[PDB]
Amino acid sequence: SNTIGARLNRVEDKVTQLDQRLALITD
Amino acid sequence: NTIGARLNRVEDKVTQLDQRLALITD
Amino acid sequence: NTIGARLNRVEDKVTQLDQRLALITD
Repeated sequence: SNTIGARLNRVEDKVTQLDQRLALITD
Repeated sequence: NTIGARLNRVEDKVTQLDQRLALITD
Repeated sequence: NTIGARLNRVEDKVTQLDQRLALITD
């Protein structure tokens, strides 16, 4: 669960979530 | 996609997010 | 830099964006 690839999965999901929050803030 | 491709992808997306937030605040 | 360093950096940038955005919206 701590390889580059595993940690990449988690950061990808968080980025997706942040992109959605930012959509509520601006274009 | 491959780990290499996905790492480039996220790095550039994070930059994009930062640029979009910056246009509004900071 | 190395793949590990790049991932550490992107994680770092994401934490920072997360905290800023969390002040603005849930």
